[PDB]
Amino acid sequence: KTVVAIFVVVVVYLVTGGLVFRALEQPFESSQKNTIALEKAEFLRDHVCVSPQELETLIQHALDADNAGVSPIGQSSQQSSHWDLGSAFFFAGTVITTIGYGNIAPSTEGGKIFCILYAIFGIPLFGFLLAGIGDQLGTIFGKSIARVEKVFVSQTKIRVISTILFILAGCIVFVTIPAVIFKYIEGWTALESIYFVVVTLTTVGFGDFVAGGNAGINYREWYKPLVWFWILVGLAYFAAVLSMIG
Amino acid sequence: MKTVVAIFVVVVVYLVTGGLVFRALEQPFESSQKNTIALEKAEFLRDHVCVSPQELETLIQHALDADNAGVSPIGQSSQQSSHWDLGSAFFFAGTVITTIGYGNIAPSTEGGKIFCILYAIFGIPLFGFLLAGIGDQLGTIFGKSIARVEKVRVISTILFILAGCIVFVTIPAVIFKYIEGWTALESIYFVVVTLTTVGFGDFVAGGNAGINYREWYKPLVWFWILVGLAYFAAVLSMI
Amino acid sequence: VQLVESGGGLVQAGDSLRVSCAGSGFTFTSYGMGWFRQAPGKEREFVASINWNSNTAYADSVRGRFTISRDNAESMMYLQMNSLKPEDTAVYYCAATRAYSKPRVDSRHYDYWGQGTQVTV
Ligand SMILES: [K+]
Ligand SMILES: [K+]
Ligand SMILES: [K+]
Ligand SMILES: [K+]
Repeated sequence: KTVVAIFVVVVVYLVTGGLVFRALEQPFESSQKNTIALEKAEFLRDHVCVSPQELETLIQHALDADNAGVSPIGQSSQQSSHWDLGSAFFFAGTVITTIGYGNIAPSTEGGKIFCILYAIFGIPLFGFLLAGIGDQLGTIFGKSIARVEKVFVSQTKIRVISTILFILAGCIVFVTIPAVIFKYIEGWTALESIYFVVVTLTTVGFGDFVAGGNAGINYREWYKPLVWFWILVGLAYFAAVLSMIG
Repeated sequence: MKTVVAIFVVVVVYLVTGGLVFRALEQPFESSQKNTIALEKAEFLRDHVCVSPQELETLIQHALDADNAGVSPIGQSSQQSSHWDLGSAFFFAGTVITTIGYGNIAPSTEGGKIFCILYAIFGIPLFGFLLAGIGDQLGTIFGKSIARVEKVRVISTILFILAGCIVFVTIPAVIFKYIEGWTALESIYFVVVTLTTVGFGDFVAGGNAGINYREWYKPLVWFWILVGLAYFAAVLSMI
Repeated sequence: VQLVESGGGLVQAGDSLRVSCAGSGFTFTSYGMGWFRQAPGKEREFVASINWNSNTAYADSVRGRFTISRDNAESMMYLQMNSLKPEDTAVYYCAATRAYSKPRVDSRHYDYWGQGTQVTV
């Protein structure tokens, strides 16, 4: 009668969450539905040489390329590759870290077969590195807080302040500072940058905002793998805090 | 300090090696798709003189803006905003706390993004408490089953993993293959991508807007994710 | 650092007029700019917006009539206003955002602003 109580709390949290997300997104979806219907009607009015069926075929052809991983915006020939050494390193890192953006996913049958075996053997391999970093860093943090405890209201209270301090430092070095960097590089708003860092470091990875390629502009080949190194050190910093607490 | 660094090197090598394999598997398809879409855009402008090349890009961007928000720009829908209703927002809420994040439907408003940060920060550890609670109660049942076998150990452990791959991996994939209309590989690919909380979003259960789904189907899939995530957690911990 | 508007005139109802906004002292291609307006006795209202390339976004009151555009080679932005109504007579200010990914619509996100140009219908 303890796990069932937790299950009820979780179901209630999903129903409550569903009610809040519905009220926040229903007016925007209705406005976007009305907007796109008007933009299609006005395009045909402004371009008399385009038939209504020819417009739909163009849209579906652009969506066919977009779903495959190729953005139909701008000159595709001039655009960089989503599967070059740098981008495929970030795709590999995206699989083993269970973030799964889903923006540049495998389309070929061979790519799907290798992706199953890559996640099955790569996710536990990454977990061994993530735990190894967290246990080595938890030892350093354990030694630093034991030195603070030796100097000193409550022995439990002095450990909570240290925990808050570790979270605050991590939220500046791995959350605040990187979000400022993404805001300038990608051209996202301040809200979108924090939203991206939270969605990424929590391994949710929606894919609505992706560190690299979120524009038809040419991104450097060294920028995208460096973002994975931020993901590695960010995921690992919070793992050492939870290992120290436990 | 010469053990974690060795693991780090193995992981980096695994990413470089993985990147080389994925590049060889997907580079010919990406090149073909890039050539295809560039030709379709050039032919549209050749057939429609009255359309400027910039006016074409603006139309594409506008269609993609609606598509990413959840509204398909193909044809016309209605007040059927079934992407953010009580049923779909319940699955989106599940998509967040389980860290799967399909991202087929995501928050667009600023308020929706603010609530999503606080929903994941307080919901992911809440789901983790249920996932650990199920796994510890499940591990006790496993322990009692393996102690009964020992009274009559690696083979038994392998048998308990093979049972999970049939009940939670093989059987569900067969059901999705017929219902959704996916190929045998796509079904296994979906189950692996889902149970490993990767959630790309390329294949979503109950996502094909053209299928008249029965009411008992979509909530049954989320029950499978819940009971499968605990059994799959024991496999990844053993590995 | 500086935004300059030009094209404010007096026009008849149901007629077309185009106003221009030129950027100076900053990298034009890295800033997503847009238009805003303010009629006498009313608060500031959104008009049009564009990203670094060709993604536009308009207010529900001016879609299908107004057209925002940019020519990065000439470091300029244009707003072609068609079939101008007597409800469009306002001071039009052009503003720019360091966040270029999508066409921003909230005035809070726009950093640099213009002096305004009076279009009277
Ligand atoms: K995950
Ligand atoms: K994920
Ligand atoms: K995901
Ligand atoms: K995703």
